[PDB]
Amino acid sequence: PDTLLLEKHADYIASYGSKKDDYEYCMSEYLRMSGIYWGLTVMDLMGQLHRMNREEILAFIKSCQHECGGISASIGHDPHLLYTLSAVQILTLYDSINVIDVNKVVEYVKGLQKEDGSFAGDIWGEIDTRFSFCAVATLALLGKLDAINVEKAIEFVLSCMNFDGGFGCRPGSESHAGQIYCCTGFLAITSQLHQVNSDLLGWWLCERQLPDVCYSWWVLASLKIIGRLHWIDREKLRNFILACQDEETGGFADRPGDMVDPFHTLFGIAGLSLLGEEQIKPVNPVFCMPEEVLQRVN
Amino acid sequence: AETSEEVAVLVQRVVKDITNAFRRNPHIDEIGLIPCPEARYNRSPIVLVENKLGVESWCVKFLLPYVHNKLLLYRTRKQWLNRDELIDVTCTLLLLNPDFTTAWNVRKELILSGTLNPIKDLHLGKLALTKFPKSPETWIHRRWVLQQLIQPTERAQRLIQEEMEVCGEAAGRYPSNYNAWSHRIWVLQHLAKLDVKILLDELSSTKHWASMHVSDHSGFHYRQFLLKSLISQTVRINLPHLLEEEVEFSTDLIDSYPGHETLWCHRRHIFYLQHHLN
Ligand SMILES: [Mg+2]
Repeated sequence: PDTLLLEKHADYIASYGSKKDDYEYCMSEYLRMSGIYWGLTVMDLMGQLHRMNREEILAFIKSCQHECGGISASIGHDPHLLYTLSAVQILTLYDSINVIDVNKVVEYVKGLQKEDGSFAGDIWGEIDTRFSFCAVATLALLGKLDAINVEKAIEFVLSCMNFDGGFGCRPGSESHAGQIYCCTGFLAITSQLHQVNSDLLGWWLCERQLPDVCYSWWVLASLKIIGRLHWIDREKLRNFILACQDEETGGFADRPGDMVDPFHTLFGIAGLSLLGEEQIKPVNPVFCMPEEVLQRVN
Repeated sequence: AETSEEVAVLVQRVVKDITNAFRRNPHIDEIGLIPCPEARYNRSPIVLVENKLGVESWCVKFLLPYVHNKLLLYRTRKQWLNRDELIDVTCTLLLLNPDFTTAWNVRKELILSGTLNPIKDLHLGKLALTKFPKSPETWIHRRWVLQQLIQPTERAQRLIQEEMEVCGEAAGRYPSNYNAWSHRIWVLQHLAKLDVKILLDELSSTKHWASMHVSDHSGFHYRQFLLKSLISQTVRINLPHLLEEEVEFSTDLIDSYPGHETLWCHRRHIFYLQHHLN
């Protein structure tokens, strides 16, 4: 119903890794680093991070950093920028980034930037604005953002801004919500949010509609970053999100009545935290983390 | 004990059942997965019709994590693999899980070591797109391969045409396939370098598609990209006339299929291109 009970949601996440599907998580092992960060960030949002095994995750992350500094999605996989971000985000939640070699991660990210300011995913040089965001975000959490040429980085992302006001992966590519989420987040960290038309882009996001909660989170989070979030109906969306829930098992699916996964479960929980939920910690739209974590003492 | 040795023989056997499947039939349209909970005694999990081969579901439940783990043993330098072994394990892993990035990276290391033929990955990736037309890594890897083939020649122009056909099919299996169109754009920018001859042929070849595939904002962006490039390549072809024809072509589609907002915004952008030349 209209119940916003999260106790059965936290139980779902913690008991999701107990299901004996030795084959199923074997195919998704190329995402398990992000998959872990996913499940972890909402347990922290619900204040149930303690129901997840921290020690076994810290060991897993340290075993995923390679000699080049990069971090894999899992042990034995090739290091990528995507799962370098996820790993750093996790270690930030646990107040322990010194688990891994901080300098080498910076060194690895720095050596992925091109002369046009763009960033590559791995050593094989795939160009995308997602990697531009993954780079700046990782360095931000490390406190080593000036380790790269920020100017050229900003220059390249702005060059991916299409006529729609939206952003693409590479210059000339179509405007997409996923790319907008990265680029808006990119400009947010680089303190260059004035470079984008808050009104034009806002009208784009609200008008655009369709994994659909990817799309849903990317729209919601961007609007929060933009500052023009109120241009969408809060209440009508909140109840719609509660419909994507699973009254039996728990978690969120992409659509009401579909299979639920930890991934879409986040932005179900994280989305509501952007809508103004009281029972859920204030989530950050950029880093997709609890705002409480983004403040340290030493 | 013996069980770990039995599965080693079984896996070695079934991967050759697929290898010899491509040998009995080079022309393989697609790759499927037939539902079969438990194995049949004298029956191989690899079933082959005239142009399509499928794999029984039980095989993947047992043997996929074996091939998966064996590749990780190679990456951790705990168990080395031969040349033919590496091109077999990656081939099987990517025929079922195209988003396995590490598996793609292995073939990259083989391609430029003279171990693996780059053309094979174009064929391999082509099969994966017939089942997973959205798969990012398949497109990402393909771009890497294409950069190794060129580094326009006749072979270069043949290569681009091949990429155009696999971008048309991948756009047909799913509407507004972002990764399939963004790859098509990438080809024109890097392999064609915005050659005006190809750009004109693309406008003429996507006319029929645009008529059928309305509400495809991704496909129409390709149209906008072709026009924007032709403008940038001229700083022979009546440049304003192309904008005249496009705004009229947009109107005829609105008159025929009204209510489509993506189609309306497309013409709105063509108007901007006309004011830019002013
Ligand atoms: Mg904290």
